[PDB]
Amino acid sequence: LTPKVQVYSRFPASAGTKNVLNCFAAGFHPPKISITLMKDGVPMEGAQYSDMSFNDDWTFQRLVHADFTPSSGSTYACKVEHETLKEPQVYKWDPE
Amino acid sequence: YPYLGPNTL
Amino acid sequence: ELHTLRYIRTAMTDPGPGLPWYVDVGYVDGELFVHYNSTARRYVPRTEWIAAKADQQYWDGQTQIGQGNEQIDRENLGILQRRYNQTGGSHTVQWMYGCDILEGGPIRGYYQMAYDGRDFTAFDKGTMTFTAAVPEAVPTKRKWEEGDYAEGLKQYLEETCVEWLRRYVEYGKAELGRRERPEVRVWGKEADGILTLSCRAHGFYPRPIVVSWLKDGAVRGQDAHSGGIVPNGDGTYHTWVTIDAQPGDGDKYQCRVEHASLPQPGLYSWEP
Repeated sequence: LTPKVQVYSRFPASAGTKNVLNCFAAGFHPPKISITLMKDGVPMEGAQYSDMSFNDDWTFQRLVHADFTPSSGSTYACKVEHETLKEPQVYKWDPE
Repeated sequence: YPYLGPNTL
Repeated sequence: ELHTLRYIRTAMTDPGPGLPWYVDVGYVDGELFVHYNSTARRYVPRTEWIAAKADQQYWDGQTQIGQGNEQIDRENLGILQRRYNQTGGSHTVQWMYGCDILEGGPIRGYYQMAYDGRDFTAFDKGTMTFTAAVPEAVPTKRKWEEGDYAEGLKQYLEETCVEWLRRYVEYGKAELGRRERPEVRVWGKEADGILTLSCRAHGFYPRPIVVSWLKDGAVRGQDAHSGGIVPNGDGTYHTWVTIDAQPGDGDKYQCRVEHASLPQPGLYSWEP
């Protein structure tokens, strides 16, 4: 099954303020998935790959998050590579 | 607290 | 009232590059508190209360089960490969067992399994028999019935599971019983002649929250798009809804947020 991905921030998108960007894919199979958060087409420094799990209907879900500071002009997005998708899909972070 | 085993399939 | 304990495993043939093949995880009241890994080979705490209020013999005894639980799943993976007559590839074994309690006493008790994203077996506690969902799981049904593991599971689900659960709730009573308030922000943008408003609750606890759009003081569940409730890194939850509307009609719409933390449901309007 194809993953349903959603990019979002932990706190309100205030420019130049500490925040945590989150990428949450869910509802996919098999569990082998490569989720990466990118800043202007470049993977974000640090990062923190959280624990994976699956729901009642045996379908997987993974959370990935990284502490950062959102600057103005810089574009943020979450790249996702899965066996079902054929070609990688990029999900864009819409601030505000 | 988890449950050990019980055995293989 | 309602407290739930759930343990979950995931044994994989092809987990990925630099990732563990086997992982065993536990959940109390829909919150991650205990974790095990194939690389680390030891159980570790995720929450503060379980880490603070637990002795070494608890972890050491639990680790011995985890190292055990890892070993059978290695054997299992190989067993299904030969039973299905498969050369290899991306296969996965899933386990899902837990117990629910209401006002002290137990209500539900389950012990299930799935192979390659499809149900394999399930322990029916009432009839005292395992069910074979797939023709390839019929041998396992005969194996697990001859050797009465069903007596062992009933002992675990009703007595063992419940006694530990009552203790876990008592440890994290404050951290499970807490309430956090959602930081809500309303925003809208022009797409292609159509205004698309969006309500976004950020950090809140517990999980179940009701967020909806109100046109002229009336709930509009048409044209509304929701992405469900999604988790955060620090043991809290997040949700998001959006509504397609006519341009100019900004003051008509209102985001109502109903949550356990809030006594009165707070309304929010778009004002820049």
